[PDB]
Amino acid sequence: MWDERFSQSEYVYGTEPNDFLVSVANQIPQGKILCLAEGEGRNACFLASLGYEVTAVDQSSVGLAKAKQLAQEKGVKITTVQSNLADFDIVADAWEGIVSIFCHLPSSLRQQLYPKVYQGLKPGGVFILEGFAPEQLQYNTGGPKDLDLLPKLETLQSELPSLNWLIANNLERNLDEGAYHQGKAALIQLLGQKLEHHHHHH
Repeated sequence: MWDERFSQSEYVYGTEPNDFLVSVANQIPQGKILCLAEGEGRNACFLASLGYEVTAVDQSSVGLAKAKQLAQEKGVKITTVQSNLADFDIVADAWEGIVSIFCHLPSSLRQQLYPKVYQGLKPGGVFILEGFAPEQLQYNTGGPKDLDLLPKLETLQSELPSLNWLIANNLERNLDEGAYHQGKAALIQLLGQKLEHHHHHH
């Protein structure tokens, strides 16, 4: 036996302490992590400051350049992919790990994406979905276009019986007010993870 190095050199990862996003990061493998297109790819650079090699996709250069900007500013590396969720999205054969921050897609790209997370995502990527209630866009607080673009547990969990979810529950969050005393939000959260437990049967 040649020699074994005494690993005295620690490196605690300089990352801002976060509530939700650190649990999913604890689930994600510390290797090559594929992020999908999202209006806030800020989460990608967070995962990179964890010492992880993060490769981010966005169909727009505005998301990629912003993720890559925060990378250099945080002293970390992204791999910038300009790809499309109907053609090249998530390939767990080419990549090692995956993170998919809540999929905002119309029925066209949406019904393209769910078969890609079923077949294309092999175990070792996490699907992070924060959906909204049909009462949410009706609050007139905001909306992408229509309550159609709200990804709900009914749809998401049904399309992924392979990707069993660590989190599948309705979580309430208060909206910024103190007048109506009922300016709250009915939300739902999903964390898909690689099953260390196989589907239990005989």
